[PDB]
Amino acid sequence: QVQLRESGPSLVKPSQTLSLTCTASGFSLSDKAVGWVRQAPGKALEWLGSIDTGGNAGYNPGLKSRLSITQDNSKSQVSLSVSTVTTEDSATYYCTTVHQKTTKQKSCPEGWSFADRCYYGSGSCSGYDCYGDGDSGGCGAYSSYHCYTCTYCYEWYVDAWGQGLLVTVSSASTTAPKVYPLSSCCTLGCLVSSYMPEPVTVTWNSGALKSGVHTFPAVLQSSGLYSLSSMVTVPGSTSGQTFTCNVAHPASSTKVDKAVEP
Amino acid sequence: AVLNQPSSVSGSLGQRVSITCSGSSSNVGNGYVSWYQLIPGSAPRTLIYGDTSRASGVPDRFSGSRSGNTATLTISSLQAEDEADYFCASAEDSSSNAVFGSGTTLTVLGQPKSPPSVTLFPPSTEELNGNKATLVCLISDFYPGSVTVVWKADGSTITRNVETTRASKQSNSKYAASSYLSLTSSDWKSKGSYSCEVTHEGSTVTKTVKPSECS
Repeated sequence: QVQLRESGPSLVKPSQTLSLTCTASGFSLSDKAVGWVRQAPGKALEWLGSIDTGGNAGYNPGLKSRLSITQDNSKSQVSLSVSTVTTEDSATYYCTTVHQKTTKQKSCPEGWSFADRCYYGSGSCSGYDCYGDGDSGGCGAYSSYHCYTCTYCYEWYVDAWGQGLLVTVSSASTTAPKVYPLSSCCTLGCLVSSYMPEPVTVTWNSGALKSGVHTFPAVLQSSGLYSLSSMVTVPGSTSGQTFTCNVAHPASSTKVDKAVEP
Repeated sequence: AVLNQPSSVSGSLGQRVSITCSGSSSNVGNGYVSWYQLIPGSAPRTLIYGDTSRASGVPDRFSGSRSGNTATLTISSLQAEDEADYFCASAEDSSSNAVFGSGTTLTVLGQPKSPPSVTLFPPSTEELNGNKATLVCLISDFYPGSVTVVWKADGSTITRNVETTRASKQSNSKYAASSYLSLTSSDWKSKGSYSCEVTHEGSTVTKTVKPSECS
């Protein structure tokens, strides 16, 4: 079992270069390549690139302009570089081992005029090896197993995944949050807005109200700052009681109270 | 770009669930699709590669298949540990380029279905006085724990400066989520209506605030 460990800074300022290192150990790492996969919060996994044993590197075309991947054989480390980072590059970066192999197999491409007399299916990766390239030349008036195209089959899958390293891109310094009340127009809450660098502790009525309270996880906004909300659900239809949330930020050494009322 | 998957999929203990993954001829049409399982607090786990091959340590319940530009992951008998996010992937007209699916949250049912309670909060007077305006859409008491949020301004979808947390379990074992739309105090006063639309299991709950009347 091949072990992968990601190393690097957790916080990077925008317009700088995001650099990360992956320490790979294990015998099986020689066969397969080592790549990088990142996932922004609440987003799909995104492929970055990879480098094989021989030192050849391939990248995501939409990001190859900002990507550099190199490897140190003696330390068994693979490095990644993302240039001119924005707040969109905040993500969890996974070091991976990747299987990459290009093979030539028999298939029946869609636009091909002899595909209707070909048995190996439309998918390029049919599982039946061939040599040469293109139309076999053996297609006739009737269907035959000699009628096929020798196409490229691109095999790809991640073998092993690292635990991942969360990286945040923001130019902000430690900033005290601003607390605003959440009341309906015509449940209540407190908005803890634009703070750095987490966490914040939220109570209600100095701890006298804790049941029926749900404080959400924070979001990283395009400003480079964090924001969360705390929610209060009032039971029993009891009306006429003041509600006050207490927000404390350790980094700014701040404590703020905000009363909420219609 | 991205391969399209359903946002959420649910089934009961011991039942069969399928998760689709549709792309194009340059990716899924190539015929070598993989599937990955993501559990919070744990590293991603490879389940399937090469359309139908099972990775080492993967149970027989998980199986894969493909038809044209659409692949499908199937779990014949569901168990408690199967609850997770599932992603598909495939090479993109090269061995060194790959694309992933949008991801599917799989829930094993353990309680009755509950629709989301949605409350859209206007920006406070104190924030407007600072020439800012943040709309907070708080979503609660829904099960299964997966929703999608669409923000609307005068019937027009807006996605700029929108942030949404993923569903978090409440004290009553139901799930809650939050969504934020950040505006200036001028953008707030310049529109006649803002709406938060929460879609849960094909059903949509909509709350609307009006900057003119809301004061």
